[PDB]
Amino acid sequence: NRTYIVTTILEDPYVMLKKNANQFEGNDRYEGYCVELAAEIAKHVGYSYRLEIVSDGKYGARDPDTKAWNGMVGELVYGRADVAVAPLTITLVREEVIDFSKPFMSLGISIMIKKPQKSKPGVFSFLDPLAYEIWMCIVFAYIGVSVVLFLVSRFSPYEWHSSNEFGIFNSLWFSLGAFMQQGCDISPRSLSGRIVGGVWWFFTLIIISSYTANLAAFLTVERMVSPIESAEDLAKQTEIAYGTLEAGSTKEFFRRSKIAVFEKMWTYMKSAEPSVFVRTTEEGMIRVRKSKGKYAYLLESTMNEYIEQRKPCDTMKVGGNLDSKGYGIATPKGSALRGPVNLAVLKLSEQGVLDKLKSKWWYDKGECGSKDSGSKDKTSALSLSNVAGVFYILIGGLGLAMLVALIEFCYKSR
Amino acid sequence: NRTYIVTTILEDPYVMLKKNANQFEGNDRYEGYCVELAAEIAKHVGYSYRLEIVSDGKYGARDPDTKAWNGMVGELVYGRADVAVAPLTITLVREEVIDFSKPFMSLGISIMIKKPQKSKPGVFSFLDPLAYEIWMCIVFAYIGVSVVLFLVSRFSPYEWHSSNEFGIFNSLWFSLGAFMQQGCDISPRSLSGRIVGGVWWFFTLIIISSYTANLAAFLTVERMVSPIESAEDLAKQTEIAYGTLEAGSTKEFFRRSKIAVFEKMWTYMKSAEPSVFVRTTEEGMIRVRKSKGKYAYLLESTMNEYIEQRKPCDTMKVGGNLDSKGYGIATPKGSALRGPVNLAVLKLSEQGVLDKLKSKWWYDKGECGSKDSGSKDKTSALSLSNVAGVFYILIGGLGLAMLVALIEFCYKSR
Amino acid sequence: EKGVQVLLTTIGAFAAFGLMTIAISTDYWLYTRALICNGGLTHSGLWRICCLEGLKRGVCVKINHFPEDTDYDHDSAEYLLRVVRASSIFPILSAILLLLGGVCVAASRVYKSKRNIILGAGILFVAAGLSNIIGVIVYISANAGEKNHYSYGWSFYFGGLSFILAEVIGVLAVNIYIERSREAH
Amino acid sequence: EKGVQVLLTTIGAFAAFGLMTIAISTDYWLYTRALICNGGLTHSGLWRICCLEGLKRGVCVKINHFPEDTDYDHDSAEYLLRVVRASSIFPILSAILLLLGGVCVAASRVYKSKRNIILGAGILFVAAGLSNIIGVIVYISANAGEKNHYSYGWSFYFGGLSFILAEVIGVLAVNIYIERSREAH
Amino acid sequence: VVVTTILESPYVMMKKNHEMLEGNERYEGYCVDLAAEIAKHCGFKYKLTIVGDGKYGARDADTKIWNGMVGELVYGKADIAIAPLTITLVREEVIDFSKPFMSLGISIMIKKPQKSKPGVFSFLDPLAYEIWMCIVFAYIGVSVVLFLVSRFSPYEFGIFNSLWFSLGAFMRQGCDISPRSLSGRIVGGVWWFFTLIIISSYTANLAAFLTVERMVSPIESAEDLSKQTEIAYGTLDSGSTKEFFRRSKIAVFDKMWTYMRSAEPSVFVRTTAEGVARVRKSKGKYAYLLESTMNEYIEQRKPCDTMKVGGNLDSKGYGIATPKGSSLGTPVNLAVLKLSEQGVLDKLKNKWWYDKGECGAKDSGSKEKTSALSLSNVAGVFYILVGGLGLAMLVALIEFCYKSR
Amino acid sequence: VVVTTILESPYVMMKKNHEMLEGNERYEGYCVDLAAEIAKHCGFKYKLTIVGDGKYGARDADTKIWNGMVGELVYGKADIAIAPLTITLVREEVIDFSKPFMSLGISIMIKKPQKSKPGVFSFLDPLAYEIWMCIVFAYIGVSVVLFLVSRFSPYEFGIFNSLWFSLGAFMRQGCDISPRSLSGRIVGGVWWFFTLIIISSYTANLAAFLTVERMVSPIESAEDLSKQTEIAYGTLDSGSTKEFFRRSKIAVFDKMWTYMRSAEPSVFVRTTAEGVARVRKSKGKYAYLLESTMNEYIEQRKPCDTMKVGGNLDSKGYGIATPKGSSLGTPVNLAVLKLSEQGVLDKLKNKWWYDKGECGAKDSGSKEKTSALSLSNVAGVFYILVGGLGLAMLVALIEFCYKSR
Ligand SMILES: Oc1nc2ccc(-c3c(Cl)cccc3OC(F)(F)F)cc2[nH]1
Ligand SMILES: CCCCCCCCCCCCCCCC(=O)O
Repeated sequence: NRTYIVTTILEDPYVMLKKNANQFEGNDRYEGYCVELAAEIAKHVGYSYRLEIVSDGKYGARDPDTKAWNGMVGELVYGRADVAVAPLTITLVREEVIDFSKPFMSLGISIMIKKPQKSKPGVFSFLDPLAYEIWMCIVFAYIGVSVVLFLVSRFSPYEWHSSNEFGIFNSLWFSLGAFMQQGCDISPRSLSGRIVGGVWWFFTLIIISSYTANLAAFLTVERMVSPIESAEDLAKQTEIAYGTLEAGSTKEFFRRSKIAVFEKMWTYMKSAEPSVFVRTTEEGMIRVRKSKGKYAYLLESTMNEYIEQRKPCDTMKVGGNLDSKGYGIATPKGSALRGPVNLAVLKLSEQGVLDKLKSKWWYDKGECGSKDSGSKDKTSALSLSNVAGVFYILIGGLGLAMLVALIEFCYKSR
Repeated sequence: NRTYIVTTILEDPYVMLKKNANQFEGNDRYEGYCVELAAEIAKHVGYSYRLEIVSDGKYGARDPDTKAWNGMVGELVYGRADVAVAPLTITLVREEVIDFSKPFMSLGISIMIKKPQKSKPGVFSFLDPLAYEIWMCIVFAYIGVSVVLFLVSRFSPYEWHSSNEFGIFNSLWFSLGAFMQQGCDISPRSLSGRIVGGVWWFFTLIIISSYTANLAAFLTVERMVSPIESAEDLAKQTEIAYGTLEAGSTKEFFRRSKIAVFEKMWTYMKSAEPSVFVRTTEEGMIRVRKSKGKYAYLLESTMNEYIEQRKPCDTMKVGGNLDSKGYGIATPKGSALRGPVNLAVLKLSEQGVLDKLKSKWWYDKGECGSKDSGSKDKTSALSLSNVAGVFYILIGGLGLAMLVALIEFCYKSR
Repeated sequence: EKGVQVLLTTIGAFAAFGLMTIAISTDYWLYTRALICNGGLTHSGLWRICCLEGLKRGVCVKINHFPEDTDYDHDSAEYLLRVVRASSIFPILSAILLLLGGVCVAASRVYKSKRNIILGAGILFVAAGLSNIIGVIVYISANAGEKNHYSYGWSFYFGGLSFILAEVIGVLAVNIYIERSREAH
Repeated sequence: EKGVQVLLTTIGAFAAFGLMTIAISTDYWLYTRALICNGGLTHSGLWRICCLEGLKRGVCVKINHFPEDTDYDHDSAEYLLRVVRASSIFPILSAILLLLGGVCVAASRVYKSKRNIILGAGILFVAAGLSNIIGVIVYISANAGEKNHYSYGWSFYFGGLSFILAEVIGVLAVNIYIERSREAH
Repeated sequence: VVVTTILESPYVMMKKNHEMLEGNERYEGYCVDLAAEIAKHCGFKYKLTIVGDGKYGARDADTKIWNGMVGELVYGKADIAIAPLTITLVREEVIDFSKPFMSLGISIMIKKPQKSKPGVFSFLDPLAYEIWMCIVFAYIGVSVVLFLVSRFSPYEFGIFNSLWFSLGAFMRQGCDISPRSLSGRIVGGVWWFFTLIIISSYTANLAAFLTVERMVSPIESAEDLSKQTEIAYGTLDSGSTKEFFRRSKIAVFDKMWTYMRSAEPSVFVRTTAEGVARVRKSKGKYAYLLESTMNEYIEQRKPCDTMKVGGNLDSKGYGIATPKGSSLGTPVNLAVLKLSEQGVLDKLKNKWWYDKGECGAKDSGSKEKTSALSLSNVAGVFYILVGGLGLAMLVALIEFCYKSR
Repeated sequence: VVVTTILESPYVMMKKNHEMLEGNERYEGYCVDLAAEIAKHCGFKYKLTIVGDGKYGARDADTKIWNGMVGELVYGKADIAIAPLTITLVREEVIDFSKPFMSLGISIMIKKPQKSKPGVFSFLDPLAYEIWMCIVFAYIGVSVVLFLVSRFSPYEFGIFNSLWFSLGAFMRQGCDISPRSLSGRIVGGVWWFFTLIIISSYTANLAAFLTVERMVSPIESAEDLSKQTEIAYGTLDSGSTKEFFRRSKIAVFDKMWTYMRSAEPSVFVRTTAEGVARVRKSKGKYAYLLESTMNEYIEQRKPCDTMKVGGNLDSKGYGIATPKGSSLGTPVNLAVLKLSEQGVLDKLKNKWWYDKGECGAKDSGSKEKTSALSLSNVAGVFYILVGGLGLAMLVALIEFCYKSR
């Protein structure tokens, strides 16, 4: 029995250094999806394994001038390695020189967006259809109208000492009733008071129709918002920015892409400023978090899902997968270990083992959980959050009324 | 001086047989854009011409098996012709064997649609937001409510022989005022009448809000209609059908087209049923006229404009030109007449002569005229045509009121 | 006035009773197409549809009101509408109330001392209208589904007059009870 | 009551006169950015804008109200708004009316026999409010153009009190004229 | 040489010119296009061939022989199978598969969520039940507060008249009386302000309800499909999909299998056409579980009545097959990739599913439209009306008999 | 060999890598791409060359020599000019042009029609002046008819109270009195019905005015540009466009030339950048007349502030040029067509104008948005209010002084 080398890589969550690895030793020093996969593979095939990280710390690439393979591929070709359990994207250049098993995880490019917030409507949001200046000028105009009505109804002794009921208090009451399209017990009988009432009525009509119409526009527009659901939506629109990781093969896929959509996205990508691209995927994540929904990163599906279940869960995978690829297990050319490895990967795939491990390391360790994530009421009916301020106003007015009733009782009694 | 052959073709309006050609003879037998062009060309070059129609009655084509040129091209190559003033689209195959002048009219493929009608809103269109059944059930429910109110207010002697003012007539008045959100001089004091009034008020509120909201939806939707303005709009949508002439080179342009848009249109074209295509351009014209805006023909710009100024002007050219081509004058290879012809065509083009002739034969002979055709108010403000029925109702009600006043006077006096 | 006000009441009830029973049992309510014909023209009704042209002409068949669908015994509101529409209890109730009211009025010409008999008849005539206008909202709401064109016949309008007449004789019967009470007080 | 109602009237007019004149000639109305600064913070006014930070600080320059544009002497409504906004005649008129009204009230303590003097003052105090509330709609509608953020200062609210006080003393002056007339009739 | 294949749209479907054209041009599909580029890369000659027996491949539990298309390759009847064959353990032991040229998974099929029949009491839809419930308590609260104010601190405004004033204020109707005190007037104003917002809010949101159609699917996953019980779901009676749920040990898919066997009536079907129709007829009460490719193809075919919802429950792929010990094995393994990075397979995917698509490939083909409100929309408020009138007469007689006593 | 050219975007513009890369790759543009396919068809070698002198070509009225790019070809300094050279009589006599590879015409340039500053009395916009005018006559008509009915056939309803009743009915406010006769009640009902439609119509259409932005250009042609006088229009001081209007004998373009010379201030400019800015600054009061290609290019460049409106006033084209007696003459004449039918020139047209387009190429890039109503929107009804109050006090004093007398 000869132990076989594995040559993982420390990318998250495929392999992780444990919480306190200093006291631990051997293969128990590590954990991850790939580690449990290697355990299952060793169990099925019937060998014993000793894990390892590549010193270089990379997956694989052909040095053009040196004509050398780096990373795990190099460790496989040059006899330093017998297996490679880490995520190795299946490519033409890699498959030429080493043998890949059938894929244990299929994936592709996907869109990552800042998660829409709860969007709490806020108290006193029913005032939004009209500006603050309009409301305050309404108040001041109401005062002016009431005073003018009181004047032109209680200035003439010829109808005063005899008469009009339009004092200041009843005038304010009349104006307030008029503004709300509610009649009052009185109405002007003179020409002056009637002119005042009519023009105030016109003002009221225009203002209320404006409020209702603008509110309808608000709710209609907020209802027709179509969230991004695909790449063609990003291609057609240009308001929201989007970029990739320039170091990786994502830009290698976009520069070469021949479909009209992805060609359009590529033309947008390099033309824009200051930099839609970002040096590191963590930087793209935190940029999308900071951009306030104005930037959409493009990323492998697996890391998008992983980030979607790590605090702060202010991110979301959206749409399907633009392409289709597969991570796979690699072995050197002509190795006796190819067949058992491939058959064991498939046997696990028909069983729920790979799905179980994925659900374990992406969702069961979800810091923010799932709870059927992304679900919503999906109802446009107005809610008590929208119109809470007017209920609060009603309660305050009733309390003030009771207080003033107490004061009136005290004043009248003594 | 040797007279030179011209070999026109009778396509409209380039050459037309006169209204009564039997008595006429020679070149005066014909008229058209091409005839006046040939007159100007002969004047500039300094020769004398004798017009002619091709016996075959076609422009030009290569017989594949026979390896023969037909039509005007054949009459030019085989010495039967010295000039060709008719519309000959400049092509590669034609230019190989004969010499073309510079184009005297540039054109391309264009979209032909049924002209939108005036769309008279119609009297009694303000009732459209609510169905006929709703209005009539409102009437019958108003009658029922009035009768029930009269009953439960004028059934009890304990409040009758003493009392309530709610007779049948005042009950109908109260219900009518309630439905219109206008108060009346009376209001119920009993529990039964108050229940009736409240529920009728609720009915009124719901119905009026429904009318206002549905009307707003009607006007908003009718405002967001985007008419077709390009080919990409037809490519994206599929509600409106569109096709070409299968015999001609338009389908030759679409079957071979490599742009994404026109490829999409070509895929739609042959897949559809029963036949978007049409045998003859007149058939496509009258089909689009009959289709009620559901079919869009694709046609040369010139014939589209020509049809747009012939009765019945129920057609319109829409959008720009999909491609760019040019009709041109042809001469046989090596003829001494090439240079003067080309220079004269250009000299006319810098002058306004060709534009003058086009405006003469497309617009000045416009049966339906132009009057800056296609212009409109482009205002969404409601017009008196929309709400004429309610004014008519008001007038009828006032007349009925005066008549009933006369009847009341006659009844009271005697 | 003149005391023939009762004659108009009982005449109206008898006519309003006929115009409703005849309306129910005549099946010329709707005019539409339903694909039973071979869709083709029909003159439908409350109970039975009946083709009008084609090979099937003059042959009338019962309307189902329960084609095989998952909504049967599943949708509480839709099923209940279809129970009442199939039974047509509300129009049938309306004719019953007019019949009882007309009997009470005819039973008030005799027993002329009493007045509360007439109040019953006036209420029944009024309650006939509410059942009637309920009986048409159900019928209209049931016919709808999901640009076809329909039209309403003359048995429909026969039910309409029974509403108008019934509401009229409710007014007169009350006015009689008012007039009778004042003479007694 | 008690006859000090006149003292409140004349006290209000004098204060309402100061709070308007001080408001006009103080230029701490708005708080916004206008690119004159180097945009940067300002504490603008009716006549002169004035930067607050940067190298230009404590230096106040007149507002133009007529940058070179085709709308100058072309748009009838826009030009007229800009004429009145530049002149600020309506706020300036308001302080004049309060001044005349206060003089009439002070000229009514003497000539105490007359009553129609007070009616003039009550009307002027009322008319001051209409000019005032016109003088702020113009100012607000003029500042707007075409997501910038602005704020209103404390000279703005000084003009607000002059509206409230002026409308109050219009009520009291009328109540005085009512009370005086009844004593004379 | 011998390209064994099976006929299933769009992979292989007989061309309309089946008779006049023979051989390679006789057949057409996604696989037909593909074999051209495979042979272009390799160079080998090929002839289109159909498997005589319609089965894909499997070993009998007794005879232990390979039927269908794979049985051709095991017994040397052919040398390649460019066909939709799933990669699986039992098939890998005996033949050598390529790498996956199209990834795959089980999916969900539903009817398109149509505009539902409008229900009675749909007029309440613009405002949630929380608002309607809290309107009533405020109506009670205001009427009570007006009574206490008017009695404790009078200048009639009893309880019965206060409930009338508040109601008449809510419907913008003319109050018979008005408060004459300051405390009664403060209550009226805030109630008056309260209504003005609420009526406009109802009218405003309703205009959105009618102007814009926004139909949301009942489900977006399989968790939402197992928890609920109103909607049904089934698979083919004989297929891997039934097997996958049978052997599954995940809680959600084990939960499904309890439902599937305990079916009354049977959820299962004999062929995919039955499941398509059952979805197209159940009016959103059936959800057919199948592969992600038929669902994507069917979604783009007429009548354009269904959609693929949710993600994919399983991951699997189709792979080109060659016999054990074929020189063709490594080129095809190296060719499908060369197409895959190049993006050829994506273009064919678009060609046979989305392009040449009868449904327009997007909602932009459809356009907004309006309909006049019908009696069904607002029948709930006629019933409420006629119900109130019967109550009013009923209450009056009770007053009559009481007043008589 | 010697491809004479001039630099003008997108036909030829210096590449960013001007220094490190030299020769053919130094330059880029629409012409740069084109010469590759011309030489691919012909096969001849070519080197990118720029005309030393910026002029295109013309003959001095005294010296009679050809300047600029054409002067290179006449005097044998080069052999081809793949460049944007218009086909014209004076240029054809001395050199042999190709067929047109891009058709052309004079066009119109305008600023994009922006959301205008809202005017006072904009609240009347939902209803046309015909409706407002006919509302008043009906208000007069109803009030009169109520007076005649109530006086001739009484049971106060004078003229002054009838005008009050009708006004209070139009505003949904509580009438102090109601008719008590049948004839007075029939008048009230139809007036009440009339208002209910009108108020809802105002409120409904306003919701459309705010929900949807629909901006229509002031003009769509040149007829609409000559009739009016509010908007100005100009051309370059030295160019064919000024010449074209000068020699034109058509009535419409002769009408323009009267305006253009009688310019106060001058409509003309020294360069196209001046005309672009004048359009970008005049706020829709200037309309620059230029060629259809710069307008199409500028329309697709930032800040994306302008558009090309209307058709084309003239027809002309750009053509490849060769000297008199060149063996290259017939291939290029046969190559541009070969590109034209194949559709290459369309693809380059899309490449350099629409694709690589900063403005999104369609309105779909933009999205609808709302704004809370500001005082400027509804300042007209505050002025009407405060105007009415000053009138009311004014009328009262007139009553006072009259009543005193
Ligand atoms: O000269 C001046 N007159 C005025 C009248 C009112 C206000 C005002 C106040 Cl006090 C509070 C809040 C907003 C305000 O401005 C408003 F117009 F009402 F929007 C300011 C004023 N300044
Ligand atoms: C009753 C006093 C007169 C007031 C009523 C005025 C009636 C105006 C009705 C005009 C309707 C207009 C119909 C033609 C449509 C149009 O103008 O284009």
